[PDB]
Amino acid sequence: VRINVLRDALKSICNAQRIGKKQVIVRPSSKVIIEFLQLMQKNGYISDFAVVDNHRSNRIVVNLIGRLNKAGVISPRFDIPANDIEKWVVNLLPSRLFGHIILTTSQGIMDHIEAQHRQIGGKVIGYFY
Amino acid sequence: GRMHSKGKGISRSAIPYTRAPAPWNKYTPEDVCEQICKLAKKGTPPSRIGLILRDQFAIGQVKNVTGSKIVRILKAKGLAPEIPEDLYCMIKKAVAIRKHLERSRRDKDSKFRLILVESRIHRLARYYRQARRLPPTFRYKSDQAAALLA
Amino acid sequence: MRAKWAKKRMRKLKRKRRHMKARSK
Amino acid sequence: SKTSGLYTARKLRTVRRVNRWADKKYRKAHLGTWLKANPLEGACMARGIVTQKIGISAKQPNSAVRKAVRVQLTKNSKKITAFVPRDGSITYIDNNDEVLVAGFGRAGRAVGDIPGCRFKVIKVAGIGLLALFLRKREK
Amino acid sequence: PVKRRNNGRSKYNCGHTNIVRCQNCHRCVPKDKVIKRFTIRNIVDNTIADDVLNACVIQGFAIPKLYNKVQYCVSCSIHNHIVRVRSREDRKIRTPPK
Amino acid sequence: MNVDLLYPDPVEEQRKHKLKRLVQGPNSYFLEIKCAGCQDIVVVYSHANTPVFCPGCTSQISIPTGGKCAFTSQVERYRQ
Amino acid sequence: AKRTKKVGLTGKYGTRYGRAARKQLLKIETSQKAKYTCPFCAKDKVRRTACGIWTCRSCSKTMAGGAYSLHTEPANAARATIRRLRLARE
RNA sequence: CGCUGCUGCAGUUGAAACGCCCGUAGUUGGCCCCCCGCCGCCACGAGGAAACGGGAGCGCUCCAGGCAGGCCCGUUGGCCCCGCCGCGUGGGACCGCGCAGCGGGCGCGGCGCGCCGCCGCCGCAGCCCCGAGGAGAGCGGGCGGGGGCACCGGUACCGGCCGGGGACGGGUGAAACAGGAUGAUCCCGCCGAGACCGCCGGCCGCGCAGGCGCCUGCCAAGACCGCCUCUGUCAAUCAAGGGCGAAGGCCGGGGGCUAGAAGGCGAUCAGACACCACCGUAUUCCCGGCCGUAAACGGUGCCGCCCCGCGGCCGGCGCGCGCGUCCCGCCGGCCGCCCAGGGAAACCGGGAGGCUCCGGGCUCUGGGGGGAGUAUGGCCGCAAGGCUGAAACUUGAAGGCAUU
Repeated sequence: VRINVLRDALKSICNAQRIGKKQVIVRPSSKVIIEFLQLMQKNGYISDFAVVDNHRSNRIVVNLIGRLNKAGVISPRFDIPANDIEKWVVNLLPSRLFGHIILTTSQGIMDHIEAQHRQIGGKVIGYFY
Repeated sequence: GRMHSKGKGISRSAIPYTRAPAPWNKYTPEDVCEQICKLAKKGTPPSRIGLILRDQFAIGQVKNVTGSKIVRILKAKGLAPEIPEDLYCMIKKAVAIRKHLERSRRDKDSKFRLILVESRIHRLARYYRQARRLPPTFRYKSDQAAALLA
Repeated sequence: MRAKWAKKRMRKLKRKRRHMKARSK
Repeated sequence: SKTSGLYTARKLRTVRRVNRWADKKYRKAHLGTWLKANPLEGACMARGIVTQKIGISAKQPNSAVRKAVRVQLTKNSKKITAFVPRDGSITYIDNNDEVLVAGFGRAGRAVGDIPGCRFKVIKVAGIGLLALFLRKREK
Repeated sequence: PVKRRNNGRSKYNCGHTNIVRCQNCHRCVPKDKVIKRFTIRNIVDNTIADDVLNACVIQGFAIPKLYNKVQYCVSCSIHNHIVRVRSREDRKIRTPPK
Repeated sequence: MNVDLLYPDPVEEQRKHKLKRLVQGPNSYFLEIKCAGCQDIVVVYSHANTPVFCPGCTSQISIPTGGKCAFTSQVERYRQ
Repeated sequence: AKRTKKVGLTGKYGTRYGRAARKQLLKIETSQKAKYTCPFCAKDKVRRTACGIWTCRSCSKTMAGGAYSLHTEPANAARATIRRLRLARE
């Protein structure tokens, strides 16, 4: 069945970018999908996204700018200790300078840099580089 | 796909976006309720009440014209079926296959389609007792199923 | 069919080994 | 495929424990059949009295007569076949004169053209074989 | 490796087909893996066809045609040249020759 | 072609499956058929399968089919 | 409470009479002592008075039947023939 | 040594997807309510031996060391690590779960409440997310060698019988062994027996696989499609457990036309107890069971998502249009080619794509080649055998795909 809503969404975005499609549709819309995409929109990797209401799970029309290279999810979401974040960034992301790891925190869903500044860690939702 | 077969069909009914009564609607919510009660007294299964209200009457979705789904309206008036319609229809199918097998011992295919039907009955019944819908003691037995139908 | 003939030879020899154990025990 | 559920640690731990055995090396390290089978029985080397000096043929394509001694290990009364290394070294080893034998270096496998000799003599009558060859100590 | 995608037989949506006997070799081959060539030859030889018609007393008589379906196994077909070993590219060509 | 997924083409949508459209919706409509006997029109469902009876007549006026219902006697579709 | 694992009512014959005879008898003697449904009073009371003779305990009807089964398989086939052939004439 | 793979292995062909299906334990489950309690979770504290391992500072001549030292913080010897699955505090995104009506007055209850009782008491919007291109149930419509049972037709094969006619038939690659004036072969009529269902018959279809084609009924199904019908997560995958499973085999009944393991013959050959001819038993067929296996293959588990064009067929449905078994869609299935992409390549491309840029869930299997599927123990079967399954010991390759 559809265990991971976010994995299918980031796969359907990466496939669209490889084709070179500007806009794509995600069949199920979650609050955590919107938060992951919002982070990519505040990092410039995505463009405007609009959640249509079908009165069920809802759809998302996503605009793209070719900027995103890879978007994925870590499953199961493993809680990351604060001092473990850097070890994850040395394998998951290329370069300590670029990339983003999106982790759900008690404060809220945040990038690894934001979590490092607040000195707190949390379960990893996914990653976008 | 299908739980008991490798079939991938997607046929479904897609209810309308707007939860509005129809513009041609002249049936008050109480008026529709009377119709639901009337058909149930005649023994119409809950699914068939909706089809009659869709076709002879103009109620495409009873929930929109009234304030609730058909079984909830039936439950209030106390005329709801004791065993849910979905479980009841499955029990009837098992009774039909078991009756046909008492004249067809060599029918392995109908026995296979009896295992599938009775696995489905146990799984739906297990849900209905956990859902407090059915008495906790309710356990389907192949031998006594036929009398229980009435 | 050497591999099938090999399993035919093996079965024949295990049958014989069973007969010898049946003569004893 | 592998199982990736936050609560499936038990399965992964069981799968690793079960499939660890397929490698010959893990079995030859933990099963313990090797420890009982080995005439050295896990010792670095063993001591034992010479019983027979035997000329063992080399495996093809090599054609030669490797020189070896059959040794009954004092520790477990188990006769092994041990190559005596270097040239003319066999002359130093007499019969029944006691030899210290170590393995060849393939961890219990026969090495080189020599077949079935998993051991080689290192000390004859308390005198190192290599010393008797370099003529550092006499026999 | 796998020489042919069809696996040498036309079995699709099927786990078992009927068994046909190669006419020359009398072997059992599945229906999908069989040569199946249908031939309509006239009952008589074409050398003796006109003289049969002249001899025939019946006016407007038409020489009977013989309708038969010759099915053979791969061994009992390659040796009779009904099918020929083809080049790897030529093997792919599914169109009947001529 | 500047058409976007957010604003889908109106007549193109009806060529897609009802579930696969951007908003899931009914492909069925309620028609206002006119029964030959009564001047008053009768609301009917397009894909009706159950017997439907024209008011004032004892004959089923709907011939059930695989998809959209066919109408037995003379009727005026007057879709509404 | 499962007194014997394989032999059923054949435990009466102990170790004598062989295995093949005791297996056949298990099936034969289960049928002989079985209660069959009365063709007349539709109650499972029919029992075997004698070979070929079966009496309903409740119905009180005595019926001609197979030696160890109320109905033999040949006989059921014969009944179906006669019914079809009689219907063919009429 | 990503040759044990949590990171991070492989299973079309190299080692390896269980023959199939149901199914419990287990693991895994869409979306949804900000603000509440419990959980895990992350942060930070307490409190619990040092040594060790770090690590501040100090020149044992350096150094491994040591805790020294120098007129010096009250000179020092700080500080961390005791995974601590417990506890305290904060957060509350994620992660699971939450069944009751509340509120007022009596009421300050027997030092203030709270339970409990008590009145409708008149305050309260009092109470239902929804209806997944989840799943089940229904209705309608067609669909197909899907299944059981009964019925029945047709040749062919073989045996019998009447006639006719006359000498060789069979069989092969060439022969030969049988067959024949007791009239063979051949022709025709007729009859009996059992099997089997041609051509149509397929890049047709159905079924869970194994598999499935005479006629005429009878009985129960199933997928798919259509749908403004019902339910409301009932789901996914699955140890154990249940059912099914070609052929051959086995055990009882039958039945016995053909073919035909065995056996016997005639050839062949150097030999031939092989291939080929000939005869023929078990078997083949039915009923009630066992067995439990196949190159049970797509050598490719299952459920889910996206992905590139181009055609064919099958089933259902919708749209135009004169109007045609048109056309253009849609959905499900079976397929062919193939853009990327992948791969050691063959090839896959409805994946073997989206993967050293590696994480959707679940089960199973493999870890150099033998020894060896052997031994032994267990379980199962009447047996044959099935299933589970070594080690000692041996060896340096075995294997895949491609080029010449």
